[PDB]
Amino acid sequence: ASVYAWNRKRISNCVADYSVLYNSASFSTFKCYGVSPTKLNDLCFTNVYADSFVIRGDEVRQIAPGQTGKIADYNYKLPDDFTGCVIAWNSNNLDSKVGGNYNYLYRLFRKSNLKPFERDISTEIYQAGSTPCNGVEGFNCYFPLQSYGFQPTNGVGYQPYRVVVLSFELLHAPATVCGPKKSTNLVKNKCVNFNFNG
Amino acid sequence: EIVLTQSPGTLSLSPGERATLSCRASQSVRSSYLGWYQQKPGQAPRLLIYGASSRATGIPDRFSGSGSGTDFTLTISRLESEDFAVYYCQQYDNSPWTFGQGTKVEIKRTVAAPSVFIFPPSDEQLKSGTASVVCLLNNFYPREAKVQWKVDNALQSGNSQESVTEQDSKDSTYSLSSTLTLSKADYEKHKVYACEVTHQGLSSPVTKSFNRGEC
Amino acid sequence: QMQLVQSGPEVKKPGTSVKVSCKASGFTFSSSAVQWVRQARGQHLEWIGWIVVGSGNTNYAQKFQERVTLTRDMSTRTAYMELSSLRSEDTAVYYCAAPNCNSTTCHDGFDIWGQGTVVTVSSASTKGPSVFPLAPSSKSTSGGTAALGCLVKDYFPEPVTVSWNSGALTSGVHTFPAVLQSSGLYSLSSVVTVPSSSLGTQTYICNVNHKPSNTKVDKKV
Repeated sequence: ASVYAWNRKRISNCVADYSVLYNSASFSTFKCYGVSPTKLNDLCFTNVYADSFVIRGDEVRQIAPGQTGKIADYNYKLPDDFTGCVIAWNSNNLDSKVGGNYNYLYRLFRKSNLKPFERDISTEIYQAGSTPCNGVEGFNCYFPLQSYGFQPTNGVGYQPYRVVVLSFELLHAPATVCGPKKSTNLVKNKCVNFNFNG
Repeated sequence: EIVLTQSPGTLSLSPGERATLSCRASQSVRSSYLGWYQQKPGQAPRLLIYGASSRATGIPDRFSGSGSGTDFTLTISRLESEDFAVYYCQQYDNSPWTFGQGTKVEIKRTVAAPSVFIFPPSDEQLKSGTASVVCLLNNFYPREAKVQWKVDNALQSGNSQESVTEQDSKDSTYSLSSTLTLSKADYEKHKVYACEVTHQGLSSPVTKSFNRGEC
Repeated sequence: QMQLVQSGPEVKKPGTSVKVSCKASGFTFSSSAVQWVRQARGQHLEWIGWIVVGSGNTNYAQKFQERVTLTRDMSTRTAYMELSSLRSEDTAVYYCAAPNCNSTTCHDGFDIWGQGTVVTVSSASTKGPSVFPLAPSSKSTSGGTAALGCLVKDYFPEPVTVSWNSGALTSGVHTFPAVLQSSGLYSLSSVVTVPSSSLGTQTYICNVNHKPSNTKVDKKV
């Protein structure tokens, strides 16, 4: 989806294999705020939210707590105490076409900065003057959505990047989304120090 | 895609009297998108009225536009010496943004006399192989006045360059000089050249002439 | 301070393409819009086009639609206009104008203006002026106030700065605007009013100036 209408998916009731997505050797950027990524399979939470969208390579810096710009102020904001991960990689093969791809947009004009995890799809004409717009474009009445010029011959600076943000929410619920548990071989007829499931 | 005829063509009033410019559009426009600008001689224009009825910032309180439906107005409710400039109306509607012709305001002064003057050629020029005669008019009012050329009592309509200086500040008149350029072949075959003026402050044209061979 | 600072005067030849720029300073340039207009000498203003700083959308008039481009750079806050397929009918002063905006909502009319760049189109080569004596005729005036002055012919390109007495005596003089002729060279004349009693008893020398050829000359008349 576009960054201004990012898509959320709620993941629950399943055994997440976090350390396998860690070592894909595919993701250019992998960060984890508040949770160390080497200990992901032993801390388990109630719900995990996944948010996916597409931005350009120079704006990936903005997808982080405490950052400001155009993406972090009008499109997608993360709180100060975000606990989760941000994963991004370069998808110039799928999201750009010779001459450009004109199906990915981003909001450019807004009255005020977005609150954390707020999604807006309103397309009313932005009033940049004190003049009522009455829905007809012109001077001081601009359309708020600007397209991306995704051209395959750019640098990596303007090259498209796909971003997935995982939000590990913990409410006071018995934490259904837990990771895998290694189960060693079974040995018999020796004084052993067993630990069965419980 | 929009016709903005501006009235009046020129404005001629003394410092203190009141003026009413107007911009007339040949189709409807909305008052929120018409602006009046002022340009003083030689400088960049400065915005005066935006929204057809709202003043700008820094403009005096005397200035005030009106801005009706499609037929817009501009009332200057007292004229200073600062006030003489050119004024334009622009429209911001989606069609090609157009300007008016622009109205010029001049100070009403007394009808002065355009003293006809002449200057013969010079040997410095007649060493270069050329010819040029200039007939001068100075300190007259109003601007409108015409100079004609005589060459052995005949006109010359091609190769007549006329220029006029902008209105002065101290006396507030105009002074225009017209130059008539020839070849030293031409000036070597003809003798007598003449010019005259037509203006309101006088009754008949007055002649300042000269004849070749006598500097 | 709220201002636009524009580039310098340019001289180009027909068929080439010209590029002019103006840099914004003193306000939030990232939300405003910039319009470009032009003006001949003493003629009406003509609207060239306009552009939005943020999105970059542009609009041009029908006359200039196929031979102008408007661009901008947010990094240095600069606006550019390129005009191509030149003609001799494009010698004029160009202005860029924008409204004063600060980051939230902003003004409803083009309040800020540049100082304008002068663009000359001529295939004539850069030359230098010549100064000629407007003879005061011995009896052109009865002892009232008489005319005497200077011709200046064949100078290109503009401008030429004139004076008398090293600039000292300035009372009563009229320096005429330049005139563009067939030969491509401009021509202005400067005149003074002094009686015939002066011409034989008062002294005057004429001063002319042109720096692109460093020209300082004096002509007794």
